[PDB]
Amino acid sequence: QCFYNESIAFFYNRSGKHLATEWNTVSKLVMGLGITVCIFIMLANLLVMVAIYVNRRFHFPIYYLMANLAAADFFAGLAYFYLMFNTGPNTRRLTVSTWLLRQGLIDTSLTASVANLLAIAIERHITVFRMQLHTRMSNRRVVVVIVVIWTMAIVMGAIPSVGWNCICDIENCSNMAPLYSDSYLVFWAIFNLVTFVVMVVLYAHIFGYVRQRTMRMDTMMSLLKTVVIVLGAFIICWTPGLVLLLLDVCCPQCDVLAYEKFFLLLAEFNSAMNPIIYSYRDKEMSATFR
Amino acid sequence: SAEDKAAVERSKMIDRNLREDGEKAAREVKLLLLGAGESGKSTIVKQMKTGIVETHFTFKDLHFKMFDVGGQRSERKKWIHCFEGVTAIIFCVALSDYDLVLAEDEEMNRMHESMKLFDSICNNKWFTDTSIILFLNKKDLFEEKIKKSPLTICYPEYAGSNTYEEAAAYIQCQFEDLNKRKDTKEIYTHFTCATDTKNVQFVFDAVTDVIIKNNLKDCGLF
Amino acid sequence: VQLVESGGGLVQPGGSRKLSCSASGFAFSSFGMHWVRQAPEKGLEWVAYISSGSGTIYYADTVKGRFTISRDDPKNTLFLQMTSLRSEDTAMYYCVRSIYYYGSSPFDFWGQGTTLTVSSSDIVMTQATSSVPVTPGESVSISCRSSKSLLHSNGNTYLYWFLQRPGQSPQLLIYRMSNLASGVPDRFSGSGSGTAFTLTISRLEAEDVGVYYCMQHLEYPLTFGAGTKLEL
Amino acid sequence: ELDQLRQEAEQLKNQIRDARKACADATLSQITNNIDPVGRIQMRTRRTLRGHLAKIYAMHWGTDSRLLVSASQDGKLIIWDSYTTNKVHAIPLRSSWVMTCAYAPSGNYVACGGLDNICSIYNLKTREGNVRVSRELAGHTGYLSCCRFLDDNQIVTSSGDTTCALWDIETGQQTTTFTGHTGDVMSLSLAPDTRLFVSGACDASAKLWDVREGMCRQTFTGHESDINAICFFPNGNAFATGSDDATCRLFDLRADQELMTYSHDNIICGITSVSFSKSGRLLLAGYDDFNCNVWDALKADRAGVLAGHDNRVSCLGVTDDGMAVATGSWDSFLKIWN
Amino acid sequence: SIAQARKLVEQLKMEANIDRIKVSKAAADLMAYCEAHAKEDPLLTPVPASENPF
Ligand SMILES: CCc1oc2c([C@H](CO)N(CC)CC)cccc2c1C
Repeated sequence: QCFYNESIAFFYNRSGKHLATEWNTVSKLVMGLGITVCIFIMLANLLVMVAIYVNRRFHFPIYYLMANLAAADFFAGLAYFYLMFNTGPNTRRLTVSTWLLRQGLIDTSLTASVANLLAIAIERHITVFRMQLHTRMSNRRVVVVIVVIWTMAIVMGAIPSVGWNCICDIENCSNMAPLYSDSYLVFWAIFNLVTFVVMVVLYAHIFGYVRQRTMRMDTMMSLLKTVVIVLGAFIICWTPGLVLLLLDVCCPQCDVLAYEKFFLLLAEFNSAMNPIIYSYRDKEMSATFR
Repeated sequence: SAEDKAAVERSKMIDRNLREDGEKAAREVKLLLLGAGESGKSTIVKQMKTGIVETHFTFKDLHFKMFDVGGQRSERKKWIHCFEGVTAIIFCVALSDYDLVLAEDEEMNRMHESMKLFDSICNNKWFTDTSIILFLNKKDLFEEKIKKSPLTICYPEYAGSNTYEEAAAYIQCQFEDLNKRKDTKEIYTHFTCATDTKNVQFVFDAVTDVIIKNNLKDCGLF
Repeated sequence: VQLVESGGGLVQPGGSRKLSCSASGFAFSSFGMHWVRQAPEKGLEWVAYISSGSGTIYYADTVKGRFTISRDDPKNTLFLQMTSLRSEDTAMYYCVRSIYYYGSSPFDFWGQGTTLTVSSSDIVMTQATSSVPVTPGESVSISCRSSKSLLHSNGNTYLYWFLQRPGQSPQLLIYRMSNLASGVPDRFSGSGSGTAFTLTISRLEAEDVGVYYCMQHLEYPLTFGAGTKLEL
Repeated sequence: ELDQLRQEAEQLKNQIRDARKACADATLSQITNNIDPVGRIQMRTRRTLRGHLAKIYAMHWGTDSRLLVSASQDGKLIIWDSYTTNKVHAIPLRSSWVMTCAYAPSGNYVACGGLDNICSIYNLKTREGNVRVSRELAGHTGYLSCCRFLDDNQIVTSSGDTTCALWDIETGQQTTTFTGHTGDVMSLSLAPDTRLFVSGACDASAKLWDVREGMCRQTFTGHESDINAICFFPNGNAFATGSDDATCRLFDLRADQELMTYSHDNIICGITSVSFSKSGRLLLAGYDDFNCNVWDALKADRAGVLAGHDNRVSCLGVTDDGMAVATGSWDSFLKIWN
Repeated sequence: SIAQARKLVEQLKMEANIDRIKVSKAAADLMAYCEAHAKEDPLLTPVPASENPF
């Protein structure tokens, strides 16, 4: 028993999400915040990429992953911008395929951003734990990890558009995304969780190694501050959203739709903050920004 | 052609060996050794194990190449750039040269000559980022000398008693004040210890410290 | 700088025997090795080849899939595996070394070879002269013909020359038209163009009497020519 | 007394300088006033030779204008095939600190030297396929700055001990020692006829020497800094010097004076290597600005630049037929330009 | 250092005792060498790609 001939309303009205035939003051305010955040994201990521490409000095693998992170955050800003202007009364002109396109864009962009953060953590670990001075390295590994990241993001954004959605199992699926199955949300949340814990472990190992070896002989304070901010931005801007998704897929009668749009806004503010977190420490890279 | 195909195969065989040799050489740590004639560089080299003298030694799974270029006795400005890219510069100065004078000049202190050389080296354009390991040798003989002779002979201004701790600290701090790149290169000062063999360990520790700091630099985590 | 080969002997048809050559006195690992066989009464014939590092292996059309050639650089040895020997495989098997880089002289040193007696699209090099009478001192010219232009685009005419004195291995004289090998008198000289080739000797002696061979190297399988014996 | 001889010595300089003035009939720029400039010499990288994994300090073409050797701080001496870019040989050096290269005119030998104060000579046309070291010339007390084969048996070398020497490779002893320089000798260039050679020293002076007799014939005074490069005009009747003063100047042996100075106000770095063209109409110089300039030796106008190196151009050479120019650099790449 | 002074004065004496030609004729000689071999200088005048080994 499946039904793809039905319209948007069939799933919205059976899960709880309001169609919003007319605009709302809360909708207007959240819309303004979202559009401002999206513009900031696009601007910052464009600056990051332009700086990373203009200077030949910033032509090394870490800056390459930095630029890929900037591009992923730009894509996330675009996806959030497109999600806006398709809500309130604009979420009823959609169809199953077009709305799936919207949600897949969002999913792929966010997955790419998170994967880029993890890849940066891995490359920092690799660089820190090497025991050579110059080590002129190749650019093949960076592009290989880049293609892995992008392929994973695209496949994650496409899987729900193909077979992992509740067009067939109407009963068991989400309340915020009326078609996405609870299984899909759980999978995405767990992917985010393992990514975050791997980042934490890698940065803790870097910090411990540096601390022991250098104190055998302040850099510790700066390293601790950088680690703390890079982890803190992630945890503060994702935990609400991930917990909200888990509540949707787990808690019956948990009103999670009112606190949805703001939490997604915070998740996108994460991508807004990434270009500044990973560029403030670089004096020269911050000097070409001026 | 068949001959050309074989030649290209030979050239690729050569390229593979060149890459392997380069990868083996990149793991080696290159150290430059400087100082005056009697500083004690020879004693340091003996501890670690014409023209340019190379010493190869392995410590804690790290391969070190030390270049004693003190037997050159020509203009340093022409061949010093050849050492750009070394991990560090081990610099030796004899604390027992404060009351002495070179056998040639009239009253130019040996210690001031060492200071002149150190100022020339640490501010060199080729070593802006290169760290310097400063060894201060003959410390016990310096203690014996200072117990009887005054430190004012070398430094006209000195506020401190004729005690080894304070005199040695003053000389050290005076030497660490020559570098203007305070926030780019780090001067690691050590007092030579004969039996403990801690000189090679100190060189090791300084080398790992600079390597770790460079690793944090190039990865953006600092 | 000697090269010595082992094996051979008497083998019944259908058997498989292994030929080995142990190199000594030079950098074997950087030399490409060949195998050349000579019939009891006919000329030479290339069979196999390995490049430096075992990166290219070629075979002759008459042994393709039947012989296997391998080299062991650490011990400086060259191997040949022979399978299901036919009656047409009776020949003395030589081992030749060669190195290919700009200006080198391939096929410069030949081994002594081993005798094997079994119980019981290709360029053709033609020299229809045999048993030419001659005398020490006089000037003699040996002629060779090819069915293809050996002059490559890069300007090299890959025609070689060899001399096999009675009871001795072939010895290189000219590694490419108008070039002279190392250790050979200056009397020997060869000039040619396109497909017509000549080898000239100003004055000869009793030492340089024997059968002369011609080989091309433009493309495999390195076809030889028939012998040209100087009578005396 | 010392003062007697010094006052006497400075009087000889007076005669030398006065004679030099008397023979300065006209400046070369005036004589070449009607010569058409060479125009913009746009040269492009035709081959890029990769495989050196460190700075390059010396290169030298072969007499066949196809093979060339290069040395680098990685401790490798590579013979290139410029036509096909495939490596003919890769010679490991006993000392990684090498500052000069040489390719014997017969092609049978190459040489190199540096901070070890030894000139190692390698035999290429052996009978074992490998390249082997033939002789080690150890008689200098300062690092080796240059070396050039005269024959298969004679090699002349300059050192930073203020002396140049002439060697006999078979015996390994200095047949002659050339002394008189007050500063480190940076480079030497052999005359086309192999009868004389000039050397430039850190004392800012260039001396013309006699290989046979062993005495200096002339000394040319010029700009006050280390002369870093020197090369003969192809006729052997002149030479050009490049020093840390960011100037290249053209001296003459017959006139015993200075003709041109190749300086541009924008250039403030020092010249690392110089070399001429087959006709001597282009003076190519490798500066420290990461680029190599091409100078019109007869008009003193910078007409041409070779900007493809991330670092300073250490070495620079032309072929015997003048069909190509190769340049090494601290960026570890040699580029064939034409 | 007295012998050094004597050798220096003799060195300069030998240096001064050489024939010097007018710089104009030497400049003409350098120009002559440049122009006589000009058309055989590949760098000065380009050679067509057919005869260009590179
Ligand atoms: C992760 C924070 C978050 O993401 C939401 C989505 C997107 C739509 O592409 N998907 C849904 C799995 C997860 C990225 C939709 C609705 C609400 C949310 C919230 C809250």
